[PDB]
Amino acid sequence: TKKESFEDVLPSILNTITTNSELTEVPEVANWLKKVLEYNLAGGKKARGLTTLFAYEMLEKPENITEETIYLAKTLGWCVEILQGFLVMLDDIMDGSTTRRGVPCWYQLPEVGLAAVNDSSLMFSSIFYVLHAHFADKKIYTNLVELFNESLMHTSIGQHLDVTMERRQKSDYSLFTIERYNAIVKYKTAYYTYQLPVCLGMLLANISDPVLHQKAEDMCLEIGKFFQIQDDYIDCYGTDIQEAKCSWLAVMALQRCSASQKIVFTTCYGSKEPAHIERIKELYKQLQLPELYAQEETRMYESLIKQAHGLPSELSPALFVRLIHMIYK
Amino acid sequence: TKKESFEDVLPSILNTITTNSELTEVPEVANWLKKVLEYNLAGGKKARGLTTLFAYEMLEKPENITEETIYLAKTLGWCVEILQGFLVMLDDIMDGSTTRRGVPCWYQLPEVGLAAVNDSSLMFSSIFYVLHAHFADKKIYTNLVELFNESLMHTSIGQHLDVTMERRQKSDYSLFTIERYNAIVKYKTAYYTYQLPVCLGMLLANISDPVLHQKAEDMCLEIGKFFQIQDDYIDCYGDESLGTDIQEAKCSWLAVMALQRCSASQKIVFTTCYGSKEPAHIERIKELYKQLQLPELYAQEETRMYESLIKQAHGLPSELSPALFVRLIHMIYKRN
Repeated sequence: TKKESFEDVLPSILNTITTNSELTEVPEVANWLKKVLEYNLAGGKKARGLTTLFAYEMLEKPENITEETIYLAKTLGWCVEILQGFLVMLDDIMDGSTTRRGVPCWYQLPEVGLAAVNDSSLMFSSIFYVLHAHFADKKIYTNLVELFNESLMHTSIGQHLDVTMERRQKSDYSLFTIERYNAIVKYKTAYYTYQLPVCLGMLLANISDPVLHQKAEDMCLEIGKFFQIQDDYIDCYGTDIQEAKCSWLAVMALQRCSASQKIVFTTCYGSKEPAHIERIKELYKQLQLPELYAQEETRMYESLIKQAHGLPSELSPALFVRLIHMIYK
Repeated sequence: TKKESFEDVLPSILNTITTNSELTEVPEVANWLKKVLEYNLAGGKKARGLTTLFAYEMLEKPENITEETIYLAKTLGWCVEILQGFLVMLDDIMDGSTTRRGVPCWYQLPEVGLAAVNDSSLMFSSIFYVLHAHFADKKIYTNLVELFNESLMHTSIGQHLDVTMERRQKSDYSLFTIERYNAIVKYKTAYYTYQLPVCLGMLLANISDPVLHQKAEDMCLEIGKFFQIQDDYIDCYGDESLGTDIQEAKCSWLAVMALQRCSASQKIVFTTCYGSKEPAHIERIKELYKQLQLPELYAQEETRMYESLIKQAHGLPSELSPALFVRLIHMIYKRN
């Protein structure tokens, strides 16, 4: 039901974007941009956007939830989805990707090409037109604008930490530390899937107390951690191993390795040979990482719920409970 | 000694990028940012910075020019060079370029590669860390941000017109039109070379009347339009000791003007040799420009345009400093 409710305000958004702007004197660009947005949003799960809606729907008082304020939540939600299109659009560029949701990447198309980097710039800036339309005069405006600039930085830091990981020398695993794994989930994943939508929700519902934003933050990051650890683990039991990714399993494995075992790791990780993969999966078993996951998942879940249940009523422990439950199973 | 005055404050700016923000927790990424800044800002004229500074110094009532505001201004200058270095680093990538300001382009480096797109985004985002540092508590702030965001739009429209004009049908120059040359320069150059640095000075010196804002906007584009026609001329008839327009198949003022003046036969001669590596071909074109009398035209139009501007400058109200604008038009009239 809600995913159709969300896709319904899109068309309007792309008209808001092709208007209150200098684009009236350059209608050609306006139509080239529209095409970038519709393509680079099209398809996919719409989750980060929905989560932005869902958050508001739960933190605002229902007497205060109106016809209009649902439209704004769908908007902010949409701003976040543009932010994603922006990121995935340059994950491809940097990661040599060739397709995405069936169709080829936006940069693979012949008429587009490496132009794309400029198309990236255009999408992002669009966020700030929409913000100006529906929020120029409101009191939260600055915060919204700040919060979106802030976002581009977090995800850039995270992008950097990821490319810097994939540079390396194949056989050097000195950055495969839980310290650095946590920073990768913090900066690239967590923020714009959980913090950003939540935080964006709070502000529509005029929740501003600093120490409430801090408690919401802490919660989202604990959460994304919990998300990632699952995702990583499910990948093993996917291709995480043969691509030499910094999974929770790579990191833990290296903590527990004897020096001999550490060599089996460096040698066989990052390889397509079934014999090699099998070796890593075996060494994982030896190291009792499955044993360790099942304990950690439980503790993390339990302490995450208990964190929600203790939260001020302003933050809808309800909200944060569901978020956690959604990732459970 | 204004350029030395400007370059002096770079270190303090870069420190402020690291410090107050999140980059405390990830030091690896703070240092990598310094490296992307120091390399992508290096060398150059430092021109837009200097204008931003100059425009402030000229606009403000001198009683209020403190040691602090001189800094504040330079800062906004540098946010502009940051915007520049960004744009160029992408304008290389998209236009398969290899070197710029004497050195290898950032993306052509060994370790970097196509990561440069990310490095770009980090670069741009630094502006907002600087803005928060020195202006968080000030009326204007909101406006500096908004403005710096528009800046990316305005520019990347500019970039789009240039990379979309020079990307399809190599023998087809039907888009080499004055109407479209001018759109290109308005958004990509005029904006961030004059329109911006001034609009930044105007803010720093609490000038607010939207009519006043307008007249400066117009002024700046007429200066930008002019600025760029010069560069386009010099890149063909430059003294080498003091350019690749013809080879890169640029929409230069000269090419646009050539194509108004061509016969059908002279048009067929243009499509043959424009955008050619050979010096055999680069000579046909410059000799054509000689037949179509573009040198004499330029020499006339340069004089007219100057005189037109100089007047428009004096016709500004004093609150916009005719002085300022008169000077910028001078700094450029006669170049090499």
